[PDB]
Order: sequence, then C-alpha cells, then structure tokens
Amino acid sequence: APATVTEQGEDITSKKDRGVLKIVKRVGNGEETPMIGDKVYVHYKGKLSNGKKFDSSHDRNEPFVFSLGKGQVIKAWDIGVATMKKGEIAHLLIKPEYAYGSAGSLPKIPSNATLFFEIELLDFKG
Ligand SMILES: COc1ccc(CC[C@H]2OC(=O)[C@@H]3CCCCN3C(=O)[C@@H](C3CCCCC3)c3cc(OC)c(c(OC)c3)OCCOc3cccc2c3)cc1OC
Repeated sequence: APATVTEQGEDITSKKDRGVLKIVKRVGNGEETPMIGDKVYVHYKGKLSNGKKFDSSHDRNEPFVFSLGKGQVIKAWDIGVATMKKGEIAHLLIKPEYAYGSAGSLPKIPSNATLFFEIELLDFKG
C-alpha cells in the first residue's frame, strides 16, 4: 500500500517535492472541501512505513477532531485534508520534512520517519 502511492499518488505540495503523495480510494460527495479554521471530523489509520508503530482513531471508538490550517497537526494533514470532500477516503505517503522531520517525536515517532495514513473525512464545520 505505501508503494502504490509512490507509483500512482498525486503530489499535492506547493513545492512539488513529492513530500505528500495522495490517492483517492473512495470518492466523497459534491465538490466542497474544508477551509482554514474549519473544525474537521475524521477517522484515520497511520503507520511508520519502515517501522513498528500503528495508530487508528477506530481504536478509540470516536472520530479525531481538529481545526484546519492552524498548525494543530503535521503539515501533510493541513495540506491533505484541505483537498478532500465530505465522505472521501484517501491514502497519503509523507516524507519526514512534512511530518516530524529529523527530530521525530520520541517516544512514538523516530527521526527521518516516513508516514502513511488512510484518512476518511466524515464532516467539517466553519
Ligand atoms: C512539528 O512537529 C509536530 C507537528 C505536529 C504535532 C501534533 C501531533 C498530532 O498528530 C498528527 O499530526 C498525526 C495526524 C493526526 C493524528 C495522529 N497523528 C499521528 O501522527 C499519530 C502517529 C501516526 C502513526 C505513527 C504513530 C502515531 C500520532 C498519534 C498519537 O496518539 C494519539 C500521538 C502522536 O504524537 C506525536 C502521533 O501522540 C498523542 C497526541 O495525539 C495528538 C493530538 C493532537 C495532534 C497530534 C497528535 C506534533 C509535533 O511535534 C511533536
């Protein structure tokens, strides 16, 4: 799955340095995508592509909530979720420069960590 994005994934970085690659796995409704400051509701699965940690919001039987484009998540999420429609599910492969960089985030993330996410956008509100 990490390797499929590497092949077919769209580069959605401004720089166009392939730091955030994205495939749509399920198409959402309408055309509308969230705006900066929108409250965003998602389920996700994430892992360290070359690593031994796996996290899912489904574990905690409730959606992950955050405010879009306000630094509250890694760069990739602010860039990635911004491009998603209500009910869309997308896959993201993310180089470390758009995640936790060379520092990582001991304990859960190491240095130079490449991240993969499956994200489902449930809802967003202004
Ligand atoms: C510039 O450096 C940073 C940029 C952003 C952040 C905020 C971390 C943020 O988490 C995330 O952005 C992403 C996507 C949003 C949900 C969870 N996230 C994760 O990366 C997970 C990882 C993803 C798979 C590997 C192991 C768990 C992930 C899950 C985690 O457990 C729920 C987790 C975590 O902490 C680093 C990452 O630790 C608990 C914190 O939960 C939150 C809550 C709000 C936002 C996030 C996590 C910290 C930074 O430095 C440390």
